[PDB]
Order: sequence, then structure tokens, then C-alpha cells
Amino acid sequence: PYWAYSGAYGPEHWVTSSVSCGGRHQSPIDILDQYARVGEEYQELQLDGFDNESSNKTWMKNTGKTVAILLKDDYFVSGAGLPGRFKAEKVEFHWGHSNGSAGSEHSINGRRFPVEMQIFFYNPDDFDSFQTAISENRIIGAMAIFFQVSPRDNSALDPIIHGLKGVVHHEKETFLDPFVLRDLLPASLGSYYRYTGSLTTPPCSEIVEWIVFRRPVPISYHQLEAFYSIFTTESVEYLRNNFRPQQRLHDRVVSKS
Repeated sequence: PYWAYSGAYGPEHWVTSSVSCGGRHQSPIDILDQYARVGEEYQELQLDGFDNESSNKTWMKNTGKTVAILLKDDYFVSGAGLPGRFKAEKVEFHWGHSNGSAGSEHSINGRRFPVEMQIFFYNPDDFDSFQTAISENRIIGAMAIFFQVSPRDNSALDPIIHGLKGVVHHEKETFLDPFVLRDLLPASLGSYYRYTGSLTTPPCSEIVEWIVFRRPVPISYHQLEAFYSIFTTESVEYLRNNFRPQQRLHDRVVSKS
């Protein structure tokens, strides 16, 4: 079903086509740190494969709603209260309008960031593929990483920024220079929030265990310009402010490491 980030098919109308979008446990949310429960003693995030350079087969697409990276290497996460081990499938990005304006889906104490990168994972022990996993409404995992402006270019982002320059037009695809996935995550992985939520685009399935990192990854204002230059169609517009409005916590508790 067609959906958009504004207009008659905008987020307040998603529920018409995708019923889950009007559910009680939706994402993204604002995280009030005061109300985050230190909760269980949880195994620290265990990352496998994140230090390896990416395959030259890894590629990036302008979907018109985001820019997605389809991962071609094996990356695994466990710990942080997730049930078992999860395998990374893809990366997507949400950003603002100009000059570092708010673009994140999540926030912390009302504070937004100019970009939010989300990495999506499925449990390979249960299914052969990420698509299989979503079709069955089983638990999938997602990490949310904020970017924050810094005076210098973040060299770790170079291959991603270069990719953006190659996918300005809707539907365009490009291979990416090798990057190290670990280096697109915060320097410390020790500080994060956990909650149960949903996909932030239709079908808005309420099956996502979110890990939201508290500390951001740096990006320069110059690098941000590569996001602001992306186009989307349907009629052409800049692809900007591509974030879903925040959803109510309701009966949920957010945990923190």
C-alpha cells in the first residue's frame, strides 16, 4: 500500500491501509531518562563481525522514503536482553531539512538529532530471511544510532557519504566503498535504552525489540549536505524530514543499561 511522510497518505493516515499503524505499542518514542529502569542485569552487547571491512557487494538504494544499505556480510548481535542471536539485514536513515535540523525518529528527553541510522536484524535460528521473519510477526531487532554535528568530517562515514552522492534520484542504486560497521556505532556501546515497539513505517508491525544508543556518532555539517540533496518522487521533491511522528508509550517501560 502507498504511504508517505506527508499529505493525504501521511503518517496520521497510515492506519487506513495498515491496521497495525494504529496500535498501542508503536515506535518511535521520546525516551525520558528519568523513567528508564536500570532493570535486569543484562549481558553487554556482543557484536560479531562488526570490525570487518564490508564486502564490495554491499549496496545502497534511494527508495524515495529513505536511503537503504543492503548488507552482504555476516554481522551478529546478542545480549542486552534480546532472546538469542540476531543477524543484520539492512541499514536505513532518517534526517531533517537543513543546517542540522531535527531529523531523528527517537529522542532523549525531547532532544532530537540531525540523523538517525537504524540497523535491522532478524533471528536466523527461526527463519532463513528477514522477509520471512516480518511475515510471521516474530521478534526482530533494531538499533537506533544518532548522529551529532562535529567540526571535522567523520572519516568513518566517507563511504556512506560518497554513496549518497550516487543515489540522488529516486530508485538509483550503487555499490559502496568498504566501510567498517563498528565505526558507524558510538565509541562506547555501554549506554543504551531498550524497549518493545514497532517498525516505524507501514506495516508498523509490533514485533521490534529496539536498542537506542544514548551517545551519538559525529558527522560534519558538510557531510550532512549529502543527505539534504536527495530527491524523492510522487512530481519531485527533496527527500527531507523523513521521520515518523512520535508515538505514545502507553503501558510500556523503557529500560536502560
